[PDB]
Amino acid sequence: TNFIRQIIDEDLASGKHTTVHTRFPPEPNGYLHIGHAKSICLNFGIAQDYKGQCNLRFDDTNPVKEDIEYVESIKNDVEWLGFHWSGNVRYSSDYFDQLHAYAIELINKGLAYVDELTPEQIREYRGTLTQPGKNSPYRDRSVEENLALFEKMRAGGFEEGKACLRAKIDMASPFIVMRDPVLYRIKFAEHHQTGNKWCIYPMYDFTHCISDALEGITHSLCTLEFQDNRRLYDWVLDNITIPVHPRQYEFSRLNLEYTVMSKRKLNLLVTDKHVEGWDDPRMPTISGLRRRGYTAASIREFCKRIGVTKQDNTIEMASLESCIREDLNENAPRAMAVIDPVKLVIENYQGEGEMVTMPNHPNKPEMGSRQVPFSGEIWIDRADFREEANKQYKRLVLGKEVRLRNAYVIKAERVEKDAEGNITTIFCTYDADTLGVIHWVSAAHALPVEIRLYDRLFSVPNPGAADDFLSVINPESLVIKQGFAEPSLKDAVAGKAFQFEREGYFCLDSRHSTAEKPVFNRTVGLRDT
RNA sequence: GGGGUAUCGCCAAGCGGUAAGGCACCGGAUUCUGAUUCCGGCAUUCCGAGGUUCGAAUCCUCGUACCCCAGCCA
Ligand SMILES: NC(=O)CC[C@H](N)C(=O)NS(=O)(=O)OC[C@H]1O[C@@H](n2cnc3c(N)ncnc32)[C@H](O)[C@@H]1O
Repeated sequence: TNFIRQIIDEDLASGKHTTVHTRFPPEPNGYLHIGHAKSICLNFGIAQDYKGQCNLRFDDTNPVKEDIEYVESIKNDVEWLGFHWSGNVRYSSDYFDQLHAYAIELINKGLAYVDELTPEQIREYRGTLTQPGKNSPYRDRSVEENLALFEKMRAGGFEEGKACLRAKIDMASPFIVMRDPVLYRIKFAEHHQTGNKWCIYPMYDFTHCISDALEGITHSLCTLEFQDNRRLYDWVLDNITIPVHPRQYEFSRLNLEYTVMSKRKLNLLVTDKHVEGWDDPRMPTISGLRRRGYTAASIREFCKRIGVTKQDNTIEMASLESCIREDLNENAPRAMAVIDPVKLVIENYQGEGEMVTMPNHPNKPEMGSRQVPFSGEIWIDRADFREEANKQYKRLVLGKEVRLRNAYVIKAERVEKDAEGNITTIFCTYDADTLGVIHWVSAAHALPVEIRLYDRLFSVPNPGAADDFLSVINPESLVIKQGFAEPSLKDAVAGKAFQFEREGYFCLDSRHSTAEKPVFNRTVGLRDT
């Protein structure tokens, strides 16, 4: 339960409503991010819990900013998250003829007029945060004049910016939004839904409330920056002949540490090619998190955990990581893979190889076991072997022995370095029957795997606050390593995450993994202290 | 100027009856993943200062910090 649900409950109780109807109204001007998922879980989540409906409306009132590629990705992400919308996908465009008629009503009611104030002039007349604005010299045109002018506008008789339809409210209002807000503006641009049928388009504030009313929304849930806007929202509905009046409620938006959360900034990363694309695994986008290896479930849990309030907030990366770790820890089958390989040949080994038993999950034997090949020539992580120090160091020491995961106990006795001093191979000896722990991969039965290690996209906790957020990008956000994995991963498919032993959770796809060279994204490493 | 928010490192319950929970952090027990699990600990005070009441994070007063609004964007 949260404050929004309490209002809903109170309404149901008081009999103000008998059903709940919400909506998720994104603008198709970019892809969705973890922030939009908060909105998605709030709106769709509420609807299904109260046995109600929730629409997926595309607020497409600004053609020049929107694109068809975006509507498709938004639809994909919502479905991927596991939510279904009521009826067909709605579009603000669907109400264009309707909005137009309503504007005409306002005009006949003397509550809207066509303004000739240039785009610069309108601001000059608008006033400031401390000084009231002033009435336009065109504000008193007759109803007939405005009617003609609006049609002139619609008919495309005016050039872009040469005129606009504004609401006649109060230029001396403390709410800057109520100072004769523009209802319509001229844009001779093709619309992705209505083609070139329109040259004038409705503004967000005029559109949004009427869209909600027509769809019969009971609770329009948006973020805090629209609190001022509610005044206009209510003004519009209170001044037109519309049978319902949905109520707007605002909750604080999500902010994630080390990443930016605005389509504007995210779009810049894509446009400047600083990331592969919107779906890049470093991106805080849904598709990006998806390609990164995050489960829709883990994301819904995150939204559940972060809550819904009116307090500004910035969630730490550790919270999101905990969610995906919880899920994957419980479901992802374990395996063997080496990021920094160094050959470790057991000189004590006779033959070509054998096959050992390994649980698909150590704490869950019901998940089964597999048969992984063992040999005299294996691969191990360079971070596992050390000729020196600390009693705490549980891994392979130059004078000690270490248990190989689900296998025998080796014991390094001789190492082989090179000209720069780098070790090429570690000669060891295995115990006949012995079945610190370390993972490994048989050199003979080894699958050439490309491993991509991701990290925080930005060097600072609040990159959005940087003067040039781009200059603070982490150069090590992506570190492509080449390693070896057990032959099992040969049959690994994109979509499933395997937990590489002692390294983290990984998954195929990467948008690069082929048949010869499989690419694996590190969804997230394991907890290490 | 108007609109909002102040509770642990980060989130968040709380709605006159005596500070939940999560993430995180500090200990101890297990583990063939330094993982998992696992028991034990972690705000005598809620932005500050007065006031009210038997009792206040909750009510009252004055202050303070931060966030949003001057697109023909959403
Ligand atoms: N009344 C409204 O919600 C405005 C609708 C507008 N088309 C709009 O905001 N479009 S949008 O594409 O920008 O986003 C759609 C929804 O997502 C919410 N949102 C956007 N960023 C968010 C964030 N960081 N955290 C939480 N919610 C966030 C918007 O409020 C909107 O409901």
